[PDB]
Amino acid sequence: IPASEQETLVRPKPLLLKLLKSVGAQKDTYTMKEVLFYLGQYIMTKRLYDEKQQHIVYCSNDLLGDLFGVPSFSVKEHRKIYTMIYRNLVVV
Ligand SMILES: Cc1cc(Cl)ccc1[C@H]1c2c(C(C)C)n[nH]c2C(=O)N1c1cccc(Cl)c1F
Repeated sequence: IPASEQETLVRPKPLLLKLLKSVGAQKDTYTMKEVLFYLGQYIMTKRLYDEKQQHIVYCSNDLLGDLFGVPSFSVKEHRKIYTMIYRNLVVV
């Protein structure tokens, strides 16, 4: 992943906007740096991820699972994560 990806400007679709508003101030347009931070905070605050979970995020009974279309995923597959995120936003 190039560092430049973090500067991408994005407009979240409603379901992503719903999640983002649960952990941070509502903007219409974000950087990817912002979207990633807020998703990370959503995950951690809801303890969907911990050390000794084998790098797995568990999100089956959750808004995140709806967004991502998976019951769980590895925090190690960065490319796959970006893909799951982009299906819920529009680039600016
Ligand atoms: C920010 C974030 C968001 C989401 Cl959805 C998942 C993981 C993270 C985050 C993360 C965590 C906790 C915050 C859940 N633990 N390990 C990692 C990791 O590598 N992360 C990460 C950072 C930059 C780009 C990508 Cl692609 C990442 F997947």
